[PDB]
Amino acid sequence: IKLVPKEVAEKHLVVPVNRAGPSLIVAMCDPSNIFAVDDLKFLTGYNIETVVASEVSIREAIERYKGPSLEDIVGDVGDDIEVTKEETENIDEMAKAADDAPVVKLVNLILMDAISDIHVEPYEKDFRVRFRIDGVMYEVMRPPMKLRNAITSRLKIMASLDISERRLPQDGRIKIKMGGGKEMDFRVSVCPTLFGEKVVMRLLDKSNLQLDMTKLGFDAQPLAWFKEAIDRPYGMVLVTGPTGSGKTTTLYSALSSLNGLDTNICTAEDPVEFNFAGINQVQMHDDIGLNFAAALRSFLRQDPDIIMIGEIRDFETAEIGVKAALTGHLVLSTLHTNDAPGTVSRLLNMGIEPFLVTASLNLILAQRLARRLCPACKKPAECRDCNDRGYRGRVAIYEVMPFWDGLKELVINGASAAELKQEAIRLGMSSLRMSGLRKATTLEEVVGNTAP
Amino acid sequence: GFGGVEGKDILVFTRQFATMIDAGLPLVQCLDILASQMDNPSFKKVLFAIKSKVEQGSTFADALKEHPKVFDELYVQLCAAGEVGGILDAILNRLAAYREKNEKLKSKVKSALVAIGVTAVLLLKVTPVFEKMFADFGSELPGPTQMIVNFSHMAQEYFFHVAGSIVAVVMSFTWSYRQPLFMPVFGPVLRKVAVARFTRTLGTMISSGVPILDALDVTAKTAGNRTVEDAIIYVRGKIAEGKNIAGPLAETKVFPSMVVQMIGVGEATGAMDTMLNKIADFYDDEVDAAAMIEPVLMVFLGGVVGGFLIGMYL
Amino acid sequence: GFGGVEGKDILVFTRQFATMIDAGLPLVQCLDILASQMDNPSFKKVLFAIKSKVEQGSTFADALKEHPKVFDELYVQLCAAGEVGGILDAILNRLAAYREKNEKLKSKVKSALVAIGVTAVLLLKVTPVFEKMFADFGSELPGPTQMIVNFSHMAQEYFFHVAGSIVAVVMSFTWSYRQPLFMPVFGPVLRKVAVARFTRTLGTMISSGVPILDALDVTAKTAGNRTVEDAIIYVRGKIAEGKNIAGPLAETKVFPSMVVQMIGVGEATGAMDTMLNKIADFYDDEVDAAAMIEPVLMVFLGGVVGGFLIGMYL
Repeated sequence: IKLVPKEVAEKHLVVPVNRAGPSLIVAMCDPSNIFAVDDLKFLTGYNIETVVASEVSIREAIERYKGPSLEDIVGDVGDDIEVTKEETENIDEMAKAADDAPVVKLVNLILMDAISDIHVEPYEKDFRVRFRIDGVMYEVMRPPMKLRNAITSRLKIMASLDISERRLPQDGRIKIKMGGGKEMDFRVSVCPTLFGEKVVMRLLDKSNLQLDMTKLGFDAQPLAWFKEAIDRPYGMVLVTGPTGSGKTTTLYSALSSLNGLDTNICTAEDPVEFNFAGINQVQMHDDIGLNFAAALRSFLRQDPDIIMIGEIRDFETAEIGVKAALTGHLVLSTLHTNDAPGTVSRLLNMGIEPFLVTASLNLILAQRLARRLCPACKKPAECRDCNDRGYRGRVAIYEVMPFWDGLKELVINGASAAELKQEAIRLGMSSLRMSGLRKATTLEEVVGNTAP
Repeated sequence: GFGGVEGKDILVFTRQFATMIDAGLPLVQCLDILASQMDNPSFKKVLFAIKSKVEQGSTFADALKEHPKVFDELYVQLCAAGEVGGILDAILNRLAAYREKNEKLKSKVKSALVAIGVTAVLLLKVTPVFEKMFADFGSELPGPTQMIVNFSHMAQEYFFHVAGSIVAVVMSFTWSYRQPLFMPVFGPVLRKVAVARFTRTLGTMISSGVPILDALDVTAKTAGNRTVEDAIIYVRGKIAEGKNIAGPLAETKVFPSMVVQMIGVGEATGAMDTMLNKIADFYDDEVDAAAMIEPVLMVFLGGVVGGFLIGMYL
Repeated sequence: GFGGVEGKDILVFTRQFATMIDAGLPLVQCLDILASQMDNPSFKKVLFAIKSKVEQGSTFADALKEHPKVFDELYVQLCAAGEVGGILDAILNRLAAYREKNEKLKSKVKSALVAIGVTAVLLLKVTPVFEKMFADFGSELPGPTQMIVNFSHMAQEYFFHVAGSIVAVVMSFTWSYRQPLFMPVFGPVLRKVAVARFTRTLGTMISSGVPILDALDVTAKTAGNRTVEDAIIYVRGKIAEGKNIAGPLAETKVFPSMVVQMIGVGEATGAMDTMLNKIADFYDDEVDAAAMIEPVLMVFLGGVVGGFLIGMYL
């Protein structure tokens, strides 16, 4: 950084903060003051790029002044994520006492560099976002090639993967310590992305959505009761949907909403995403050199009443899953696809038959993202798998609920009460009916009240 | 009464723990792996006992306290300081570097107060004592004086011999201190040590059950030599793109034809863990053999002694 | 002017010919195989030329005559004596043993005036110098005499110390020369050398196209160590009965977990040739590197020094 005299910075409450693309970045509290601006233009002889900042933040920066950072970097005990953030921070403060012998609490940047949609398309391109109300808007954040590359490795690494010219694209997930998730697509160099490295982040934000999301108009209360039922008698279900229609959220919602306190449940994920407020539960995560099948295969082995597979992507595990369905477990999982040939095709291509999946799969929800300019809508577009047919086209499917987008409504399409009968008896069937019509936003509390 | 363990054997085990812990494995699983990869029983046996305390919920520092004859108070306190501050990973890296410097320094006095301190006093004055004792065999030697001179003049004339003794000392001190334009051509590249450490770390994380790519992402953050770190980032980038591990290695001179050919077998065999364990043991033993740090001692040892004796005679 | 080939490289190739010829392969097919399994070009290139003369009908002795700078007159005459008497197989076995003894003897003078010579003078007298140094620190030590005795008596009484010095020398010479009741427990079992030879022989006959069982029947007749011969007869008997090769091996301690795991991959892949060739070259390099050869030095090093010092003390 450089200004004219320190006194002039303090008097006018402005501070240069960089030089990029032949221009001097000047943080300025009073950008309407043409006298001060023209004084800086004449005294520096440099073309300015003005950035507005809060007066006291500018003053603080003037008195405080990427170097203190150049040294705190060589402190391995800082980047280490194995260390709780509460302590790590302390080291950074005490280590910073080196320069001036105080503790600075809350260095914004020193922390900012150690500890719903973000589109980062290329080099020297302003980031775009999707705001909860404003939708697609441009942003005041741009990175040139070096900064892009650095972000790109940062995000890649925090998501647990190693992007490089050898492996230029990366479709991972960041686990925010607040248990929260986000989908990250990412590209290094320009081999796939001529416009330079780039990243996209579709934020989750989690702590897991509940059935309180008939607020969000996604699934009607009636259908959620039908699923509540369904999940109690162990009807197996897969949530299908194109990318980011809500598959994982919806799944987690359905398991979370049920009282699972009296049943042993039992989950296998490539990484954590599933939060459940339930006690009898075994959470299982893929580790180095394990296939999804290793964990499912050895897990079905114990006695799970309910099995949750994050998402079927090696179908050698898929096979174990539908096997679990045919012994009579309650299995549930997610699948990337947009309709019925999408899934069935997708499911059949590592060697499960539709007699085994469709015959033992009970329900298949299809999730969507509907957009009407700036509303962001996630809806269950639609599916009851009746079974197989001897001499056929196979997959016998009875569509219970469709979603009409023109009126944003869920219609019943030829489903009858005689369909969902599938009960071992009269008393069981009666219980289903009561839950049908007879059957507080937080997950802990909601689980707490489905429990009852 | 119980003894510790060898400098070599503390080394191997502190390195391999620092490596696993900095990989984000659970501490108990780190402990299990190094025990299960150990060749001596006494190490595998202890490390099962240290792990047994860690699974009861004790800190690593408090679990190592069951072996105070092996991990001294300074070692535990370093661990416990790391555990109290949230820096167990970086204090284990420090301890691994410490143990490596300790073993290397041990081999390298002894080769050709502990043993190093007692042997280093003892070598530094052996000769200069010989010398003073030949020059104390009576009077009227080569270069002396008669005893009746005034003391100050007698002592100043001998200054020759006082000097030849100090030079003898400086030399044996130098041998004990040392001994324990194309700009890119001038950078220190990967050595034998750095390949041995790499191979041990990878042999270690594979034998434990981590995949190749998870082990490489950890290793690429814990490699000390910058050029090797750049090499390993390129190997990991190549493998993550779908290139075969032996083919990413074959691009880099530091991996011999035998290393690559052996790794290339391990890929087709699902036995990379162990291919790496045998490679690493081979390298660790080649490292500790690598012998000129002891011959050059002796060159300056007797060469200086003889220079003194010649000096006054003349 | 042309040079021969390395002692290592003559070794490998004479062993692998003796092995193939004693297997009853045709001499030209033996020649083809070792050429085709060679890693250096100069070897593969010659052996194609030696084979080219053998296919014109010349004896092996007369075909090797095209490389008199590599196979000396004594080598050819041994071959030709074998060819004239109908004993080519047993003279090649003799020549392979000869070449192995020659390479081992070469490594082992040279290893460590070079560095080995300077370090070996320097170690052989270090102690006996220390000794003469402490015994020259004046008069009236432990065991001495006063200087006024007659010289011959003084020297004869010290004979104790002159003797403790010579013994010190003989010891460090022995360590440098060597080094470069349960009755069955006492028999020499398979070593590293014997496993390396076995693996090379089998890698060799498999790469040539012989089946596993034909290679094992030849090998079981050409194995030098009796306990290994008994092991290999049991492995061949097991395989011929329909047991899987890795399972006959896994019964015998001499094959590590990996040798077995690697062989077990080779069975399912139809690549046992490639597996055995890489196992063999790994072993051959482990052999020529080769840790107890250095610890036992030091045992006798300081142990003798200390025995001298104690000797006169008393």
